[PDB]
Amino acid sequence: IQMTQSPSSLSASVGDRVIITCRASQSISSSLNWYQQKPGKAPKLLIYAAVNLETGVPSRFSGSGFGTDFTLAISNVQPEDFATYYCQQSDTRTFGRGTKLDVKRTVAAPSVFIFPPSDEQLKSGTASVVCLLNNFYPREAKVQWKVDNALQSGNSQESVTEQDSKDSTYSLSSTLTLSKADYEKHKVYACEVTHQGLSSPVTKSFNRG
Amino acid sequence: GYCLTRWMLIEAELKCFGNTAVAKCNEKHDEEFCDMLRLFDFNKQAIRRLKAPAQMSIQLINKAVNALINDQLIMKNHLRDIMCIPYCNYSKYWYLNHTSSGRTSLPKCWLISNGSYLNETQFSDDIEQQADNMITEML
Amino acid sequence: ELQTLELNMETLNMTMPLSCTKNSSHHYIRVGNETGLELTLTNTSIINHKFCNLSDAHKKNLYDHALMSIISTFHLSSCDFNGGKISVQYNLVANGVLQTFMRMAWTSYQYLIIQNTTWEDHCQFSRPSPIGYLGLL
Amino acid sequence: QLQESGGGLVKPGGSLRLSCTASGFNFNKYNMNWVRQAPGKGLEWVSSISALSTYIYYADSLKGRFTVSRDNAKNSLFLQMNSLRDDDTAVYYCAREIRRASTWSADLWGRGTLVTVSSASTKGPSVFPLAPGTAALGCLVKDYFPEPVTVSWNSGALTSGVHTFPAVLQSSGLYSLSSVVTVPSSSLGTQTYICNVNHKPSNTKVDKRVEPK
Ligand SMILES: *[C@@H]1O[C@H](CO)[C@@H](O[C@@H]2O[C@H](CO)[C@@H](O[C@@H]3O[C@H](CO[C@H]4O[C@H](CO)[C@@H](O)[C@H](O)[C@@H]4O)[C@@H](O)[C@H](O[C@H]4O[C@H](CO)[C@@H](O)[C@H](O)[C@@H]4O)[C@@H]3O)[C@H](O)[C@H]2NC(C)=O)[C@H](O)[C@H]1NC(C)=O
Ligand SMILES: *[C@@H]1O[C@H](CO)[C@@H](O[C@@H]2O[C@H](CO)[C@@H](O[C@@H]3O[C@H](CO)[C@@H](O)[C@H](O[C@H]4O[C@H](CO)[C@@H](O)[C@H](O)[C@@H]4O)[C@@H]3O)[C@H](O)[C@H]2NC(C)=O)[C@H](O)[C@H]1NC(C)=O
Ligand SMILES: *[C@@H]1O[C@H](CO)[C@@H](O[C@@H]2O[C@H](CO)[C@@H](O)[C@H](O)[C@H]2NC(C)=O)[C@H](O)[C@H]1NC(C)=O
Ligand SMILES: *[C@@H]1O[C@H](CO)[C@@H](O[C@@H]2O[C@H](CO)[C@@H](O)[C@H](O)[C@H]2NC(C)=O)[C@H](O)[C@H]1NC(C)=O
Ligand SMILES: *[C@@H]1O[C@H](CO)[C@@H](O[C@@H]2O[C@H](CO)[C@@H](O)[C@H](O)[C@H]2NC(C)=O)[C@H](O)[C@H]1NC(C)=O
Ligand SMILES: *[C@@H]1O[C@H](CO)[C@@H](O)[C@H](O)[C@H]1NC(C)=O
Ligand SMILES: *[C@@H]1O[C@H](CO)[C@@H](O)[C@H](O)[C@H]1NC(C)=O
Ligand SMILES: *[C@@H]1O[C@H](CO)[C@@H](O)[C@H](O)[C@H]1NC(C)=O
Repeated sequence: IQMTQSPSSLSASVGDRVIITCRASQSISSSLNWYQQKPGKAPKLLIYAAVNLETGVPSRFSGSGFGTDFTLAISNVQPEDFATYYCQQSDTRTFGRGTKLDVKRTVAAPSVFIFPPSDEQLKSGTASVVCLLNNFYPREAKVQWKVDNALQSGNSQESVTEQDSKDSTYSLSSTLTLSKADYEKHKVYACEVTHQGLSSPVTKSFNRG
Repeated sequence: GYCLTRWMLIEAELKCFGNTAVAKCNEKHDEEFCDMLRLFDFNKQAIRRLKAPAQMSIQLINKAVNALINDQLIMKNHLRDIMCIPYCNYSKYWYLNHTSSGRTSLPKCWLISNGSYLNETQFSDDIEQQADNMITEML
Repeated sequence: ELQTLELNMETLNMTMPLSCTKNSSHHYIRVGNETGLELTLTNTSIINHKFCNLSDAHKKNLYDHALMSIISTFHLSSCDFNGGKISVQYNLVANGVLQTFMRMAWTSYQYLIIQNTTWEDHCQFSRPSPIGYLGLL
Repeated sequence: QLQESGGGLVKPGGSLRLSCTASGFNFNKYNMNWVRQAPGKGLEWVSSISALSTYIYYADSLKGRFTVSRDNAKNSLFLQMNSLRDDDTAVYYCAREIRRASTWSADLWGRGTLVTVSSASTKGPSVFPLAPGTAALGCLVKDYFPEPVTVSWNSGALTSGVHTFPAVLQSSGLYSLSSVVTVPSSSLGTQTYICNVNHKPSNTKVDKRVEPK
């Protein structure tokens, strides 16, 4: 029995009510459980039987639904209420994907930088080009790699950090590594960035032997 | 009007009747369903008032049996079962709802025989009779 | 129009015993959410001595009244209780014991065994219902 | 509380046992289950065992490979994993199930046990510099097998602009990250900055100085 969860992510400013939905292929009557997990912590049960509240829970955490549609409502979001949530069928014991929650702020324009491989990486031969991006919001963005006049590498590693407790910001780092023979057979390396928080896409490029 | 919740129904959530229909449960003593209502009310009262039970109350139920349920009807169903006639299982109940208006009827329990819930045709005549009752209830 | 409704008897899990069948040789009665009795048809002997003491069991006072009240009313309508456990067997009188067993569930077998067990989701198709105990009582 | 143990590192094709111990309740009467979480993914049910080990249920994606048992003398729950593959690295939990409203639910969890599968051994870290208004100096660490490798700057003096992206794997079984510090150019025009990298599994300490260009 499929257990589709909506949405992928959502941001809530303090002092608001939010809705998170769980849908299934078949009518499971009322057998659905709502769990909440903190980063690095074991998940804790919030709602059992899709309507009931467990002992030791805030009263705003409400659940409803039947048949194939279920919905969890959080009425008064608080600092300790930013985590990940899971909807689970109890008959077949299957979990979901997850909905993430974070504090909402006005857009902060990202700053983008690029760096070619250093000399030591040329000694080893693993020439690595890195594109770094600071202070972007929201989480969605898009990146691309270009080699020589134009190309699409398509083989790079991407990493994003978590929200900070002081300014509540993100960051992003992309790394592309190539062998010495492949490094020396091209001339120009560039990273392309498009951002929901940016008016125009940006290309950062350089040429090397 | 007495109503049934989602914890005491299977596949249903809120299916409930009018008080005038439930009013027949203390006049006629040939209905198979009112015993279940009496048991549900007793359970609610027991779990509400008498708090912190000490590993079940066997005597309370032993004494409520003599006061709430119809032992003659249970023995009748048992005798009908051991003598191979369609009998009652105390788990399936059918009724009429008259979806145009909303007025309903007190359920009569389903007829089980040979381990198979015999179909609506095999007792359809009874259906018609009860329909005539609502005809007599139309005025 | 005609509609059908089915009742969930597990809301009577406290204040009423519940019973349901698993196979033709196994039956289960349940008190609370942790304890119940197994009624098993078998051709294996568990105890040998031909003496059932029941007054000593109630005089022990280290027991659970709810568990053995059911077996008491079953007896009214050999044993071995050493250590506090519950274990009753009827060896094969046959007509009465089989009739009572069939009354709960509403040959070529030598014994019927009543024993203590912890609750599990045992009975496959037959939903729990209290009508059997109301009949026996 | 529930205490979980047995995790570690095992090569592909091996086998492992996980123990979960219960204290604070009557472990005899309770359904138990094992749940899984992959790195960056959501939860994933693994297995379920009944009170007297009579009914046992398994996930279909891995059927025929894990065995769940319980010894109620020690209140112990063991999971045997056989023929470990590359995607059998995760954090595992043992939860206590409960029967309410004709429905199962798990209202008590443990801490978490880490199981890693990889065909590699501890490799010496490769610490390299990344030199450039404002500038962001990078300290790039490559080809180190166990994840824990501490990064600092001047023994914690650099408390602003420090960003350590999460470690990501490699096709060779090794990891990599790049700790960055952002600052105007006065710091580099007046001082040379030191990135401290410590690889505990390989017992290496490199205090590398950036070379701005
Ligand atoms: C064994 O038998 C018992 C009794 O029949 C069953 O327990 C009952 O289960 C129902 C279904 O959940 C309970 O009804 C709901 O209980 C919720 C929990 O609150 C109660 O918590 C404690 C018990 O820990 C009680 O003592 C206390 O009085 C509370 O009543 C309530 O929250 C529900 O009320 C409302 O909840 C939501 C909140 O958003 C609303 O939206 C709903 O509309 C609803 O009105 C509701 O009361 C009932 O309380 C339970 N009774 C007892 C005595 O525990 C077991 O389920 C059964 N076991 C099995 C396996 O079937
Ligand atoms: C059969 O049913 C009975 C009752 O229906 C049931 O007994 C109850 O079990 C629950 C859960 O084990 C008990 O509730 C707990 O009691 C302890 C007592 O110290 C509290 O510490 C608990 O609070 C902690 O746990 C919560 C949930 O994990 C946390 O949210 C909370 O913050 C605390 O950390 C919790 O209240 C309850 O006391 C008993 N008894 C009764 C009368 O309810 C029994 O377990 C069922 N049997 C089986 C086999 O299922
Ligand atoms: C009904 O279910 C019971 C429970 O599984 C079956 O009893 C099992 O019988 C086999 C022998 O064929 C034993 O090996 C098992 O140990 C028994 N299970 C127990 C005791 O829990 C029984 O065979 C099934 N069928 C009938 C007709 O009773
Ligand atoms: C317990 O005993 C009964 C007999 O009272 C067994 O039933 C017999 O089984 C054999 C099997 O070879 C048949 O040939 C007989 O016809 C059966 N009936 C009788 C009256 O003998 C029963 O099988 C025994 N239990 C088990 C598990 O074998
Ligand atoms: C049925 O009840 C009896 C009586 O308590 C149980 O027998 C003892 O139970 C205690 C509590 O778990 C154990 O410490 C003893 O070891 C049991 N006695 C023996 C001789 O083993 C019996 O275990 C219960 N049945 C089940 C299935 O738990
Ligand atoms: C009869 O039909 C109405 C139509 O909405 C419905 O609300 C009601 O629950 C039905 N009666 C029963 C007893 O289900
Ligand atoms: C019960 O079974 C038979 C009687 O038919 C006999 O062989 C056996 O010894 C009896 N045991 C007890 C304890 O009565
Ligand atoms: C209890 O049963 C045993 C069975 O061997 C018997 O020896 C003993 O006398 C009995 N005790 C009584 C009846 O008080």
